Amino acid sequence: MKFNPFVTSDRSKNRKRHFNAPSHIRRKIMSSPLSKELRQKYNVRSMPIRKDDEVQVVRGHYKGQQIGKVVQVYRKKYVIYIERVQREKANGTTVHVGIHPSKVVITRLKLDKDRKKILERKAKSRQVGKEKGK
Amino acid sequence: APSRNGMVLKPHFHKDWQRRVATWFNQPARKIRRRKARQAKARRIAPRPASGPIRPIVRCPTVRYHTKVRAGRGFSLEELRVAGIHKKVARTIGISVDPRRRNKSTESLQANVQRLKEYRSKLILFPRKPSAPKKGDSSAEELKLATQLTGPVMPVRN
Amino acid sequence: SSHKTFRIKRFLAKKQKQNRPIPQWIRMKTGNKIRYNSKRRHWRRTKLGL
Amino acid sequence: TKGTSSFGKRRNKTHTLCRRCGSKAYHLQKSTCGKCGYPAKRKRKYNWSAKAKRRNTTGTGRMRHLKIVYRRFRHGFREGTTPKPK
Amino acid sequence: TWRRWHRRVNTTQKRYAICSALAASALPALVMSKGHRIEEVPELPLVVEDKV
Amino acid sequence: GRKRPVPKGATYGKPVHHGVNQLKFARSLQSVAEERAGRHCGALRVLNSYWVGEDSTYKFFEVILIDPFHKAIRRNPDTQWITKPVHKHREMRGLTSAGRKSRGLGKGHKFHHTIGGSRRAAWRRRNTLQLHRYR
Amino acid sequence: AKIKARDLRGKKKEELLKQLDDLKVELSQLRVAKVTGGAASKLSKIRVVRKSIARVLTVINQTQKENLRKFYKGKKYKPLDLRPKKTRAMRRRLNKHEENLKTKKQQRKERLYPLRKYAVKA
RNA sequence: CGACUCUUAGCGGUGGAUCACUCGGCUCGUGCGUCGAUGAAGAACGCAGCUAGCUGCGAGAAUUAAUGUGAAUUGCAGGACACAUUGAUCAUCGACACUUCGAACGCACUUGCGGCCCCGGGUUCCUCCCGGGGCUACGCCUGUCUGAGCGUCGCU
RNA sequence: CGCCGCAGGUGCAGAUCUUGGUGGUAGUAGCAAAUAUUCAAACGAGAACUUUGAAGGCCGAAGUGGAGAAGGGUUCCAUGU
RNA sequence: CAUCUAAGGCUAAAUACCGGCACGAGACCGAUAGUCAACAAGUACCGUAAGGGAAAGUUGAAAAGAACUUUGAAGAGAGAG
RNA sequence: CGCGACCUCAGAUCAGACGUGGCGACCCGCUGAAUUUAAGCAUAUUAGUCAGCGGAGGAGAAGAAACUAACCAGGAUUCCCUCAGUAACGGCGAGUGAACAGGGAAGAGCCCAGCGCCGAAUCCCCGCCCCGCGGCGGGGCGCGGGACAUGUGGCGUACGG
Ligand SMILES: [Mg+2]
Ligand SMILES: [Mg+2]
Ligand SMILES: [Mg+2]
Ligand SMILES: [Mg+2]
Ligand SMILES: [Mg+2]
Ligand SMILES: [Mg+2]
Ligand SMILES: [Mg+2]
Ligand SMILES: [Mg+2]
Ligand SMILES: [Mg+2]
Ligand SMILES: [Mg+2]
Ligand SMILES: [Mg+2]
Ligand SMILES: [Mg+2]
Ligand SMILES: [Mg+2]
Ligand SMILES: [Mg+2]
Ligand SMILES: [Mg+2]
Ligand SMILES: [Mg+2]
Ligand SMILES: [Mg+2]
Ligand SMILES: [Mg+2]
Ligand SMILES: [Mg+2]
Ligand SMILES: [Mg+2]
Ligand SMILES: [Mg+2]
Ligand SMILES: [Mg+2]
Ligand SMILES: [Mg+2]
Ligand SMILES: [Mg+2]
Ligand SMILES: [Mg+2]
Ligand SMILES: [Mg+2]
Ligand SMILES: [Mg+2]
Ligand SMILES: [Mg+2]
Ligand SMILES: [Mg+2]
Ligand SMILES: [Mg+2]
Ligand SMILES: [Mg+2]
Ligand SMILES: [Mg+2]
Ligand SMILES: [Mg+2]
Ligand SMILES: [Zn+2]
Repeated sequence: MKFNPFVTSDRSKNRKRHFNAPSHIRRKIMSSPLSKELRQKYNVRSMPIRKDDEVQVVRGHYKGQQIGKVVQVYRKKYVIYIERVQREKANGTTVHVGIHPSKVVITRLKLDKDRKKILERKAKSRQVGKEKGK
Repeated sequence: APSRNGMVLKPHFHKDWQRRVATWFNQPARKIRRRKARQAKARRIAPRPASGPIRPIVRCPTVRYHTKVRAGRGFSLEELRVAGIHKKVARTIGISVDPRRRNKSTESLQANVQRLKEYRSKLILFPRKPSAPKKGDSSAEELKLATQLTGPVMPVRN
Repeated sequence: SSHKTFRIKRFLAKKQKQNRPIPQWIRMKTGNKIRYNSKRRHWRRTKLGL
Repeated sequence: TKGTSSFGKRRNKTHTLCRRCGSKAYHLQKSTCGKCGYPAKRKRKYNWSAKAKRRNTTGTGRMRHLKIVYRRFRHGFREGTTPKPK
Repeated sequence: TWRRWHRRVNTTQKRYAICSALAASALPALVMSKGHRIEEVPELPLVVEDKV
Repeated sequence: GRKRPVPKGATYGKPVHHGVNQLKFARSLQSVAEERAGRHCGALRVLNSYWVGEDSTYKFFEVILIDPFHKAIRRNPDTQWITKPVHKHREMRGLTSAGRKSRGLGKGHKFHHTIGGSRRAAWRRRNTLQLHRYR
Repeated sequence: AKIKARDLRGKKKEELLKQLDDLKVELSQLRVAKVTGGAASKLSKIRVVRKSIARVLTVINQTQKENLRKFYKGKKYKPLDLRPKKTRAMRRRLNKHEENLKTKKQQRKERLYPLRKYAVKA
């Protein structure tokens, strides 16, 4: 279990940190698993969600194999918005439905210098872990 | 109000005792802190004995206890003189010195200086500059023979 | 009174600006938890400290 | 008459705002605040009112300097140095 | 806080209870009565070699 | 002596506390002189004092002070102790020689009241109920 | 469009002041537009111009301060805002030189009778 | 028969108990154990595009710089931002800055009024007015300069 | 939640009990100090009370008039509800 | 006879800690309880002042927070969603 | 009858420094009740406590015997256990009440004044040069200024020197 005397298992504390987290670690909390192909190509498992990467919903009301591009990351509400995951309200307009990023899988990444560096870092660490366990 | 037989009890609780109550909830935490500082101190003085300087043989004062021998504060000046150890050098090789204890008998004096002669022979003295040994000790005699002693130095027994 | 010192006039000025209703758009903020202005003061009901 | 009628005659203020401590206890005719004792060099503070002490103690205001001090203590009160530039 | 939360038990008594608890961990009826599913166990005072 | 400062000499209480006159301050006049010199010279550290004269209504003492921030004091050891923060206003705490005498400090049977550092330290230890963990 | 402190540090104090004057006039025009109705785009530029003024001022103040530190570098007496600001208590402490110096008696004691490294056989 | 009153049940009100929940306490323990004339604690007043409070901040005012991070903030708007001729946001914070009171310090305040030394403007440098800057508290140590005394003397 | 143990801030009708809520009283007492209102019109869904006009009256210059001090602190003034 | 050497000075450790910074935990309380304060709480408000000082948690997974029609001047309704 | 030296004093917006105020849980110095108990109450108790005043630090205070003992003697201070609800105090009533020895935690010692000896060997400040900035120092130079024989520094302190 947990043997670090300086890490809390208190439910009240862990919830307080989670719901009052700053934006830069709300980014880490709002992470998403990669697809089977992406987990194959890069040796990483989960990646923090981005503004313009393509995910598909796997749980809830909007499940399916439909891939939608992310169009908003509402970190204050701990949700993301997707292209076709939307709901038509009373006055006829359309609104987006917030989806917790842990309920989607990234199928295509929005890649640049920083995302390349973070992916290389996680692959390097995981390789170190397996070669230490070998 | 007294009720039948009983003791005449006089508790001393007329004096607002609740404002000053010593709780011992930090007793286990104090033991841990003390034991950590004991381990750290033993690590700091690496080859020197953990408990500290060697203490003399001493007879307890009153008639209730004069049949018992314990470890005193430090060696007297007469003891160190006839052991031939300078008073300002004894405390540098790990010998406690108590200038204010005087010897009324030669029996306790002879016992304590035999203790100092034994200790001086048991001592291992590392040279001050490790590369240059002047009069300290043999390199074979301290290569691994010198290890940190635990417990009191030459413990006193009855 | 008409004759007032500058410190008093500066004090009443703050109390004047502070006594206004909350903005309409405040309620739309996420996790608002504010209904109206609870610190609203009326001149004829509650008198200022000074 | 001691009741309602005498309450009409009260129109002269006894206390005003104190420039230290900002409370309306600066007795005008004594020139001494009844809460902090302003003209005195020391803050008026009595142990018989723990509630009054904690209404005005350190930390009930802003601590503009102290909150910075609590931050700087963690790093040893370093000055005259900057992080490694990129 | 000075409610006397702790109790001291005699050392001889504490060793006594240890001896009894050990003695009961060797009777299959008592362990089964604790509900421990000791039915395919080959021998109730189960001992293994030191390799584990 | 120290006349009790009560209006009109009325101490409202039991007759044991009806004393107004014949009451003696717990600290010597020499301790008062050191305190008054130190409070005036709040930037200096009182070291000691001595008696230089007296008449029927006055006592005269001369008080030795040290400036803690003078370089002649700070660049000399064996007098650097006066420059440490714990050694400031010793006269207001009864740490000077004249102030210490009024505290009953000493070694021996005559001075059991301050076994522990001071009278209040000894009183505290004697009047604190050690409620252990295992009673 | 924006103003960066990184490339302001190469300028002269003359056109740094001139740049600040241009921003000050920009801000006053923006405040005029605010009370004459104005537009959303104009009102939103108020924050940007205010931040740019703070940025230009901070570069000016930093350049001036670091020149003053270089000028008084090594001089015996320095202004109070150029001295260290550790803590009032920490400033009254003895310095490192005179916390380490010892009496000639203490030096002689350590020269004659230094603490030895010893061990005791079992 | 209706009305009214009483009893019971259903439904509906009034009220907010119960239960479930908990970014709050209380208690214990651990490590540190750091304020201030280089202006503290505290107070006042201001500062957001829309902002009353709480929060944050100080005329550079819901923040500047630097560093880490690496695409948001978000109630609406608006606007950057090739994220590499450098970067939204957040975190840190060591650079800079930090209005007026306040030990509070030129004097004084339920108001206000000075003095000295420079700079700039009207003057067209001399001293009037206006603006800007720096000083102007008490106690006290070392030293300095200027001194006082029919204090003790020396020479005249 | 049951069973074997453990530990309690462990059982309410009362305390002129604490806090909160709710009744009968009860559509009840009352909305009676300083003479007094009426007609037509307008706006308006709506008029005894608003507004305008026409009357009849009151304050009666020690005023129910016109201004200030202390105190209040935006009550001042327009527009809208 | 024993014992010390006053009227000068310094000195770490073991010890204390209901305030402060940052943590960890609990056979504790669970919104009339627990801090007065789970919430814009030493706040609102009271008193000339010293000082006194509360009440106040919960839609829902997601606002999807009831478009549209209809009677009413609107509050408020009937459908619809 | 002017000019010097010293002494004792004064001024300064003089050069460089320092103190004030806050917090105050813990610590130190003072001041200090009454409710209460005594089945009344006055000594006593509450209590050297609440309230009051001053002063600190991360701890403080204490502290290296003008000690304890009476022994076959121990050996600075502080803290824990015990001595001990004891010796003792007390309208000897109610009530109050330590210490030594013993076992532990920690353990560490020293410096002046004086008596002397050493050509004041001592110290601060101001300059200038060089090596350095981190808690401002070192080295050198000054017929540079002052402190100081009304006594600075070195040896030395009861364990003797
Ligand atoms: Mg009985
Ligand atoms: Mg009124
Ligand atoms: Mg009056
Ligand atoms: Mg010497
Ligand atoms: Mg920035
Ligand atoms: Mg005036
Ligand atoms: Mg003369
Ligand atoms: Mg109960
Ligand atoms: Mg009940
Ligand atoms: Mg009931
Ligand atoms: Mg009953
Ligand atoms: Mg009626
Ligand atoms: Mg009527
Ligand atoms: Mg008339
Ligand atoms: Mg009028
Ligand atoms: Mg009007
Ligand atoms: Mg509550
Ligand atoms: Mg409830
Ligand atoms: Mg209505
Ligand atoms: Mg000066
Ligand atoms: Mg009685
Ligand atoms: Mg009675
Ligand atoms: Mg009585
Ligand atoms: Mg009495
Ligand atoms: Mg007190
Ligand atoms: Mg103070
Ligand atoms: Mg000390
Ligand atoms: Mg001491
Ligand atoms: Mg001695
Ligand atoms: Mg017994
Ligand atoms: Mg007593
Ligand atoms: Mg030991
Ligand atoms: Mg000498
Ligand atoms: Zn005040």
